[PDB]
Amino acid sequence: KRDLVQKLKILRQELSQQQPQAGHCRIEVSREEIFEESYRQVMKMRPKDLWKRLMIKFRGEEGLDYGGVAREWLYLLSHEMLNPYYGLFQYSRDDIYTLQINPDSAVNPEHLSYFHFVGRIMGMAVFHGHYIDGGFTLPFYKQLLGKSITLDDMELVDPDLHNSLVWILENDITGVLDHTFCVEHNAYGEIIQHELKPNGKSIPVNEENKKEYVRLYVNWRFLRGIEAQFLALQKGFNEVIPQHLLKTFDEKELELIICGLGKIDVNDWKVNTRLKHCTPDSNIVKWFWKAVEFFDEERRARLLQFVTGSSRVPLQGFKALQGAAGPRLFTIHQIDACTNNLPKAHTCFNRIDIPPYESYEKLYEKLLTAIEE
Ligand SMILES: CCOC(=O)c1c(C)[nH]c(C(=O)N(CC)Cc2ccc3c(c2)OCO3)c1C
Repeated sequence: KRDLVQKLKILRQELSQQQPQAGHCRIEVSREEIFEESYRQVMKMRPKDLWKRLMIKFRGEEGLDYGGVAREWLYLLSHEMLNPYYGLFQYSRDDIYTLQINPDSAVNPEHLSYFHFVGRIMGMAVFHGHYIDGGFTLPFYKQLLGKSITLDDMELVDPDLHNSLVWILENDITGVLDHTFCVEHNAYGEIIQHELKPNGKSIPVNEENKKEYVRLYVNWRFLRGIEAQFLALQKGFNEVIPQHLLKTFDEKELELIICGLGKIDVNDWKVNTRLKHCTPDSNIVKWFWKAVEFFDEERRARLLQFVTGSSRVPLQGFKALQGAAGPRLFTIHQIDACTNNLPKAHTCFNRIDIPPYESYEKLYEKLLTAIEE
């Protein structure tokens, strides 16, 4: 933990130097067209403009203070640009929670400029210390942060290919594997023969060159069909965050930064929760924590996402939980409502509204029904 905290202090220090002393990054956009209007304004700016202090205004709105409006625009846009509606990203069919690049994004001919823009925004979130659980896989984040893709990463991407490549590396393939440095794949009904390296079609894979074959294969498979999109996103990102500044961080550290604590702890959660219209020793609070304690990691993540908008636990735990404006502890609010209603969430204030359920079993079932699907 200490090593990571120190690297993050060094990173923040180096990034503050990149920020010009004078000038501002001025953005004026409507909330209703946040994506498109931010796209137009950010893409007219040079990379050096993106490092300047943010001066943001929402169209037709006065705003309380610039710092707060900048925090709100960056949070809202970073989440909005991930919406499948804009044609850049989509949820995996196999893994319903995983966000990935849409391989058919080219239906919008300007798609590359849009991915460049998203990269700039992800860079700007890093620059202003925002930790966003976008939903991408860890190897997606590692590629963006300049880390090499490993054969280990292929396990979940393509399990059969992973076993085959591990087999190539670990065993003598001579006279069993009959392959060359050319891979074939079916893209949109046509078989593409792709050479991993020059003259690939005429180079057989053998004991001497199999390590290079597996490395090139892993790189190609990982970005297959999304090469241009990923390159535009990386280019936008590297215009805000220099690659050299991240070389110090290892894979494990990157995982903790983007996804937060590896487990949702019910003890840390309950001692950092605010109570409204219920007391510490009440039945409703006792039954709520008894349900959360029974909940497994999956159910606790569903509960945290339901109440806060994210299943990411900050590295400092629940005492560091944040809402819309800034710091907002998780809140249990006992409401005066019909006990057949499900619990209601207000993700802005990390708050859950609970009717006065008559028994633990009733609270348990209603909470489970509310966090389903
Ligand atoms: C190595 C040190 O890393 C950092 O300092 C650091 C900070 C401050 N934030 C981030 C981070 O959260 N992401 C990385 C791009 C994820 C992310 C951001 C914006 C997004 C998004 C996902 O989905 C859409 O908008 C990192 C890694």
